[PDB]
Amino acid sequence: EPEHDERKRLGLKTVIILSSLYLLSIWVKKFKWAGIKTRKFVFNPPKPR
Amino acid sequence: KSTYRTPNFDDVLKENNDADKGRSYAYFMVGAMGLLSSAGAKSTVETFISSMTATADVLAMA
Amino acid sequence: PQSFTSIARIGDYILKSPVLSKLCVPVANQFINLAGYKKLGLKFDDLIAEENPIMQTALRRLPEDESYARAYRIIRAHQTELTHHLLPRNEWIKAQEDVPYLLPYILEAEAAAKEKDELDNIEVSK
Amino acid sequence: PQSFTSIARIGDYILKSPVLSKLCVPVANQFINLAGYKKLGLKFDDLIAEENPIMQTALRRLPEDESYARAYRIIRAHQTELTHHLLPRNEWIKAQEDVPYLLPYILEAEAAAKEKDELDNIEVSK
Amino acid sequence: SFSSLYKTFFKRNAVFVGTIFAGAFVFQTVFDTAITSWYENHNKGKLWKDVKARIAA
Amino acid sequence: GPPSGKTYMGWWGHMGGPKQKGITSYAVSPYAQKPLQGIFHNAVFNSFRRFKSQFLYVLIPAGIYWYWWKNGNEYNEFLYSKAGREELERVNV
Amino acid sequence: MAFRKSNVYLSLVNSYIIDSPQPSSINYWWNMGSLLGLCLVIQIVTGIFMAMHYSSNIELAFSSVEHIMRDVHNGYILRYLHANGASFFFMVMFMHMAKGLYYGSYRSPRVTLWNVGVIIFILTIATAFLGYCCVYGQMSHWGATVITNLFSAIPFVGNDIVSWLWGGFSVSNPTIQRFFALHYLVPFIIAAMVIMHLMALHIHGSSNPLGITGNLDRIPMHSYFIFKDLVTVFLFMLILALFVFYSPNTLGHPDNYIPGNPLVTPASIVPEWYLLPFYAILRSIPDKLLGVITMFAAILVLLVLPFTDRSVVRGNTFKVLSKFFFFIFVFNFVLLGQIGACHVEVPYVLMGQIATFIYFAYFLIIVPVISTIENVLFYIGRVNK
Amino acid sequence: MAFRKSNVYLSLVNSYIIDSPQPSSINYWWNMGSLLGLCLVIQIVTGIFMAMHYSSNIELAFSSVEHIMRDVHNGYILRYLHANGASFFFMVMFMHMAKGLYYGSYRSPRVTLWNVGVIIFILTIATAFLGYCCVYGQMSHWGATVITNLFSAIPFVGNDIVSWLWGGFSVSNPTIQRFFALHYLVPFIIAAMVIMHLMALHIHGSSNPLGITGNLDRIPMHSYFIFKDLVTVFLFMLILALFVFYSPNTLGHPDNYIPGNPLVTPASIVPEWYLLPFYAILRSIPDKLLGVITMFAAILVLLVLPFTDRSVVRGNTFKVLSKFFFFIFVFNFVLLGQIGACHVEVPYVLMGQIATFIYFAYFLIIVPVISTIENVLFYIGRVNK
Ligand code: HEM
Ligand code: HEM
Ligand code: HEM
Ligand code: HEM
Ligand SMILES: COc1c(O)c(C)c(C/C=C(/C)CC/C=C(\C)CC/C=C(\C)CC/C=C(\C)CC/C=C(\C)CCC=C(C)C)c(O)c1OC
Ligand SMILES: COc1c(O)c(C)c(C/C=C(\C)CC/C=C(\C)CC/C=C(\C)CC/C=C(\C)CC/C=C(\C)CCC=C(C)C)c(O)c1OC
Repeated sequence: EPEHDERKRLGLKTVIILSSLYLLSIWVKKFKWAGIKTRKFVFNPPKPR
Repeated sequence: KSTYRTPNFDDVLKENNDADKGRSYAYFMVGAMGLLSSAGAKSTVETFISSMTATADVLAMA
Repeated sequence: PQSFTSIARIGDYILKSPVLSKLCVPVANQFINLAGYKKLGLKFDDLIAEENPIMQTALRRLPEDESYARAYRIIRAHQTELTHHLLPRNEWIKAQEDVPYLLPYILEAEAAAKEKDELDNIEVSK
Repeated sequence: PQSFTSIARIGDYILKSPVLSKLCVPVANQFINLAGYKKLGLKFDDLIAEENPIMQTALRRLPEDESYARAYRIIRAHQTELTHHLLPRNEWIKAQEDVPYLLPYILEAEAAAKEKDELDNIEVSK
Repeated sequence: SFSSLYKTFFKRNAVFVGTIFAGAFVFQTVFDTAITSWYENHNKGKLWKDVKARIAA
Repeated sequence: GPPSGKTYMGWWGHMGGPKQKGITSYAVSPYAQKPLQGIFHNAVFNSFRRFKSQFLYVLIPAGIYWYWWKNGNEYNEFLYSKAGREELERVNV
Repeated sequence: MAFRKSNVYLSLVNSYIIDSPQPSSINYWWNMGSLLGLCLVIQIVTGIFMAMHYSSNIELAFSSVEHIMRDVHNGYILRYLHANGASFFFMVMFMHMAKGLYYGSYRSPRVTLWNVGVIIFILTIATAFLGYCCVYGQMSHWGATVITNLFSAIPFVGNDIVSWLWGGFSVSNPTIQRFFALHYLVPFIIAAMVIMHLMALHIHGSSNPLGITGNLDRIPMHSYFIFKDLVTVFLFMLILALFVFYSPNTLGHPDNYIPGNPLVTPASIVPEWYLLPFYAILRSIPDKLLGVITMFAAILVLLVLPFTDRSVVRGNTFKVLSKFFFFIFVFNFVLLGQIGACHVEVPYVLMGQIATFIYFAYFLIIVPVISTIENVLFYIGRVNK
Repeated sequence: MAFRKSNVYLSLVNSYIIDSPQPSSINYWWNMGSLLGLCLVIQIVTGIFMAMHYSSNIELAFSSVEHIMRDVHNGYILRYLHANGASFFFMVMFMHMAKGLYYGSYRSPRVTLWNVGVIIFILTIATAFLGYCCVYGQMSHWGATVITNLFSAIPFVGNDIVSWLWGGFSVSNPTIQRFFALHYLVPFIIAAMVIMHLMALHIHGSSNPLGITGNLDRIPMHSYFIFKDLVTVFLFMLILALFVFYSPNTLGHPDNYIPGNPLVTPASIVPEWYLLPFYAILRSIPDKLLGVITMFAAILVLLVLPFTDRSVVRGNTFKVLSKFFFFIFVFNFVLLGQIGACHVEVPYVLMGQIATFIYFAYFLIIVPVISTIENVLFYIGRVNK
């Protein structure tokens, strides 16, 4: 495994960048879904026709 | 219940609703996404393109 | 894809038997409570799959007041599940409210379709 | 793509010059005879491409009796070409019948479109 | 002000996208040196440059 | 193009559900809301509610198959040792 | 009209990605389809760039993979991405097919969509097997002479088939060179059946975890499920990167780093881990002809599901007997896989023959009987008489 | 409704090859499109079966083609079918593009359909070039040297692009294995762009030889043009079989039976015959950068056609001058190919420079000027002013 030293260094940049992208994606998803998540329905039965 | 009576949204609303402050906050979180994604796309296209350059054994016979 | 005529035929034999009713009905009541569709504000008749001609006929003949109410219970259940919560306990459907409102329309439509199949395969004697 | 307004502007200037009308027209009559569309039962106005918005209004406003005749000449030419033959010499379109019947409906539709464009780019002399 | 901050960076998308790219150029350069520097110090006394010094002194 | 067969979904404006009357809905813009609201409360109390109602359907089948695997693995270790060489003869042949 | 709806090409994008009406209550299990389309793109792009440095000759195949790892720039990344990516492909696919089983996505209006997926599953197994032979390690060589030799059990012209498949008298140079040509082709057939997969889904749309109609509340796909799918894309990419840079050989077999030798046989011969459950099914039958029929049937019994289900409710959400037995079948599948990695000894032979029976009894006995029982309980529990 | 109209998959077949409304006046020139579909199928199937016996190493590439001819059963049939089939591919495509140029099929309603065809033309040229290099004869090695060395004329980044393309310092082993992998992939991109070709044709339908609307008289595709396409399908294989069994090397170059040698120049270097017209345009400009740019212009000027045609009638059926100058362009194209296979001599240098000017002046000068003159002649020849 002659690439062992360089492979482990490159894995440190991947995980840090990908962990911060995953967390930033949860916030963006929750911001776009706020209107649907907090939505209220009421029902007034219509009078007979 | 009249349809003119809106339900209670108090426990999900911001208590200070500023347009400029509340927009700069949201755009700064999508800019951070677009900054890191643009950085990760550069490292992806460079990885594939560079594999098409001269290999180690070929470079030894220069 | 078992017909409701078959379910009713088996179910009635249990209810008219005094021995079987005392041993099977208590189990069915606990089965329904554990299913937990009432905690989403739904009756069982709202859960029946509707993408067949028999159930499209029955839903057409349902009165307007019942049809409007059913559409509200279904919309409310989709939004409650969206949030990964349950309804408040006072909004749950009671046992006395979980009645088979659509069943008579389903059985009437099923009896008509069976008689049509028995007349298309008719054979005249003598 | 060259507008009929521009075509007529050049053509009318030629037809009013005594010298220019003497050499251009005789070579234009031979050009039309060699084109050979009259031997299929067609007039020139039936060959204009019709998939533009300008020519769709002209065909809409064409009188009903003239529109029925045009449909017969077009269907007749497709059947004649399908057989790789020509029409009998007595069925050929003659020179006095090759008239521009659709031309006035095109020049009027084009003038209306030109005025609209000039009015969306109007500039008040303030 | 938050109003002048919006009018300068977030109003036009030509400035929002251009700022993101300019911040990606800087992040790329600095992030590489920081990771290499930390990685090479966690492994002191084991790299070839350290070993090369022990056979020269 | 020709039309196709009848389906069970439509499009916006003719989706094909029942006729709706008497239902009102309200919603607020996300720019005036607080995302992440209540995450700490939900991360403990909602998670315990969901876990308690489903863990028996998953763990009882899991524990049945895990006991079977360990018992059958321990028996194999007994047959291929010196202590259980006599039984290995009868069971095998 | 908007240009995204009048254009011939943009209309297809709009109708499938932007404006597609989706049920509002679909949970995170509905994100596996978009992940499976990212896995297919990852495999194809990495495979093509590796194919510029590969030689399929039987005396050059093993050494060309080392030339990729050692001499090609970023070559080990491409190889570890491609090798681990195929293992993550089958993880997502296995749980993509388990969502449809739990929620009853195979029922009447979507029977054709279910059947096309079974075809895609068959083609993916063949593609992975063909690429594993292209390394020509000890497991690669010896795994091919126990799979291709299965077809020798056909009563008539069974031996002529294996000769035509081998190109000779055993696994040799003709076999390895033709297996690479097929490993290049089948992925493009898979891409064509995915489009047919999406075409059959667009008729009635997707289902929902409640099992009822979703025509009363819909939201467009764009800006709601585009951003919800980005959450699992970044999470899928993080876990794979952990397996590529920090543990690139955990899911492999160390015997495939030995060059293939037809004269020495390894102690234990097994396929990759995602083919172990079907391998254990094949070994259970003590006959060669019936064993290969039984192993192939194990993929074809998924097609009887729309007809053996007798419930008037679609899904398992509100059923307690069906929920319990669904996880008996799931943990039976794991036990089948573990038996396939074991030796042929005293207790493991009987265990495999019982777990094989439970596999087939679930589709043909348990589901029909349980579905009928729950139909009756739902009736007598509310109809007072 | 009928099952052929209600099914999800059959309805795409019915709408394209069964119930499609076609004009009743289209002649046999409208048969080249279906022939190009058969050519693409022939090339893919013969290439895949040949790829099971081929090695892309630069030391084994030439000998693997000789192995196919001699040792593989019916292997010479596959090779001569693939080599001659590619020559017939460009024959039909040249006539397919000249049909639409004569009948004005590029005009307003169908500009998108015309633009997709130009993309297919570019990809097919690249695919044929890449496969010629895979034989590794004396004309394929030295042809690849001149073609790939023209990218070095790009400013600043030119020299780096050549090294990235070569994979080294000259045309070597990395280049040959690079080109076989791309030769396998690009035909699948063509097949996907052919479907986009048919999608853009379906919006407005085909045109007719008369150049007028065809909405007044239509006949279905099935049983009328299915059997008319079968007439030219049988004639197509008859002429191909003549060249495959009785004259398989008439369209080739004898110098490609000499194995590639980087140390001996093969005297005159020329590409295959269908690329010769574009080779002469490149050599007519005494400047590498300008001469290279002009070579791709000759394919990109075809996009200017829908805007330099100032005629109110679609097609050349009833146009006297346009019919004459159309055949001047056609035979100008043939003379350009002859110059491309000639030496750099005293008369031939100026002959190719003038013929290059006529090629470009046709789109930009001749067509606009002629089409305006005929518009007036049609007018003043019947109006009484
Ligand atoms: C590469 C392989 C596959 C791809 C790319 C793919 C893609 C998709 C996508 C995008 C969806 C819609 C979104 C979703 O439900 O997640 C879907 C749904 C579905 N797929 Fe697949 N799929 C694949 C394989 C399979 C297989 C193997 C099966 C079954 C054996 C299957 C059966 C289904 C079913 C039943 C649905 C509808 C489920 C529902 O909406 O309730 N698919 N698929
Ligand atoms: C669904 C798509 C694909 C799957 C599931 C797949 C699967 C595999 C697997 C399992 C291996 C074995 C690797 C190992 O065990 O180390 C492999 C090897 C290989 N595959 Fe693929 N493959 C796919 C697509 C492709 C394509 C399209 C190509 C080429 C165009 C390709 C080229 C290769 C090559 C060259 C190898 C050589 C061995 C290696 O590099 O490890 N693959 N493939
Ligand atoms: C593999 C390559 C191609 C295939 C399979 C293909 C296929 C077809 C087919 C089947 C048709 C309808 C039948 C016919 O008109 O004969 C057609 C029409 C057409 N094609 Fe192609 N084509 C190809 C390449 C091209 C190229 C290179 C061009 C132009 C540069 C082009 C331009 C056109 C045009 C303009 C039409 C419509 C002509 C009309 O209907 O009047 N195609 N194509
Ligand atoms: C539109 C599709 C294709 C075209 C136009 C094309 C064209 C060519 C040409 C002109 C040659 C040179 C042959 C000679 O001069 O003797 C060639 C060679 C070759 N091609 Fe293709 N090709 C196509 C598709 C394919 C495909 C899909 C494959 C493999 C999957 C393939 C595999 C080969 C091989 C192995 C050779 C080796 C040389 C020989 O056998 O003659 N081709 N190709
Ligand atoms: C007359 O009406 C028609 C018309 O009918 C058609 C077809 C077309 C053509 C249209 C097309 C879109 C072309 C269709 C073709 C493609 C897009 C590409 C074709 C693709 C292939 C041939 C790939 C198939 C390859 C294989 C099956 C590989 C062969 C290898 C095998 C079998 C290996 C052997 C197996 C084992 C296990 C050893 C027309 O243009 C047309 O006019 C309107
Ligand atoms: C609508 O709901 C969906 C959905 O249905 C699906 C499937 C997915 C997931 C996947 C897709 C949409 C894509 C489906 C995948 C395919 C059809 C596979 C097709 C294959 C490719 C796109 C890859 C092709 C790549 C190449 C040809 C590149 C090869 C490299 C080259 C040419 C470089 C070499 C260059 C030189 C110069 C030598 C979703 O994300 C999604 O939500 C939006």
